[PDB]
Amino acid sequence: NKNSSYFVEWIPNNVKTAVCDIPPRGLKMSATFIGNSTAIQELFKRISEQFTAMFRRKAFLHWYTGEGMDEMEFTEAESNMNDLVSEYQQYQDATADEQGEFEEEGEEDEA
Amino acid sequence: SPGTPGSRSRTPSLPTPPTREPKKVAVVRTPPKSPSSAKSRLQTAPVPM
Repeated sequence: NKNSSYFVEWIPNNVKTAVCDIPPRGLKMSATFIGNSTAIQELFKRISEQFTAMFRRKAFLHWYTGEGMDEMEFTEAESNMNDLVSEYQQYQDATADEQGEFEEEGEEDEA
Repeated sequence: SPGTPGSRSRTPSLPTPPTREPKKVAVVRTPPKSPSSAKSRLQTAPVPM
């Protein structure tokens, strides 16, 4: 109710609960979260860049073609990672609404 | 060369070391292998009506 700006409007009631009667050894009670948030997209935004920073100069790469992979393999693997940046970006701020009925105006254009 | 009567001194003077020579030496040879890449992405979620 508080963190409404942190949930996704087209997935109602965002929780899977489970509850075991049995605590840890010595603990009264405890909790364990799992969350799947678009907010982890930073990792993939940085590592595809920290890797790009290497491929732009082909730095260290000869240790890796040194085991018989191809110079293509690492671009394939960054490009697999770029599409997963689009994957987090496409559910960011997302809506689910009617088609050909509308096209968007905001409230002002000028900064 | 003209000079004193009788025996005169017998002097060679050809300097052994090489002169100035074509060895400039300091030229760029092997820059590290460096490709630029423009890159692109296109968001592709489910889009029904």
